[PDB]
Amino acid sequence: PQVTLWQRPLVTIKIGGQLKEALLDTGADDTVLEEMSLPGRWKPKMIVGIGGFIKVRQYDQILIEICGHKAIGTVLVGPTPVNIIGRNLLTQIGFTLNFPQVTLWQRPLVTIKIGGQLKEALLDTGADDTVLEEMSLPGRWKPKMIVGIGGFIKVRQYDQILIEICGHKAIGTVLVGPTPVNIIGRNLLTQIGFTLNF
Ligand SMILES: CC(C)(C)NC(=O)[C@@H]1C[C@@H]2CCCC[C@@H]2CN1C[C@@H](O)[C@H](Cc1ccccc1)NC(=O)[C@H](CC(N)=O)NC(=O)c1ccc2ccccc2n1
Repeated sequence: PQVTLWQRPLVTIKIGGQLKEALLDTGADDTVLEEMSLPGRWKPKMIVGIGGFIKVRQYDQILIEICGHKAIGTVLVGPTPVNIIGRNLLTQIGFTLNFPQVTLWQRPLVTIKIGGQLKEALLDTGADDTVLEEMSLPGRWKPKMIVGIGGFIKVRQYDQILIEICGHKAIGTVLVGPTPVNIIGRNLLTQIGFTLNF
């Protein structure tokens, strides 16, 4: 039941009698889905992430069947370009992040070394790119723009940047911006042999 990050980690979920594809996002606390038909009463919670914010309707004790494994918990519903399975449900259906093994009961944080500085970063199977907080980074970049849930943010795209994550090396592309969390995305994650399990 191993899954690599070379491609986006998508799974089939049965929720509300219907079928959707979703992303397994070790970088999200919460599970959020596109605008779909779910019965019951909800809570007007607001969710936050890069690019800004978005409002969603909170449901509790909703049943969801991910890759044919049942789980019950809080699903959230609002405008998301992607269906996302966050950590609340991953923990339950038993998902582990291996590379020895990181559980999702807490946020998967590692300490990385980049540009001679030490930082704490989030292991995010839900991100295709690696985005770091604003820091001093020598070299040359190009002015790429990127998007999350609450909108979009401008960031500097340095390439060939070297990083030591939890005691392994990887050279690759890093982005630097106004993000509140350091994100280790799937591009560097693939180079250090992280995988998902059941
Ligand atoms: C990094 C980048 C390349 C931009 N990709 C992404 O950001 C993609 C974009 C995708 C398409 C749109 C829908 C979201 C998905 C998943 N995201 C990654 C995805 O992993 C994103 C990573 C992240 C973490 C923390 C803060 C910001 C952003 N997580 C999230 O958006 C989830 C939403 C949720 N769980 O309710 N955010 C959080 O879990 C979360 C946790 C702590 C926080 C503290 C302060 C402020 C915000 C905080 N947000």
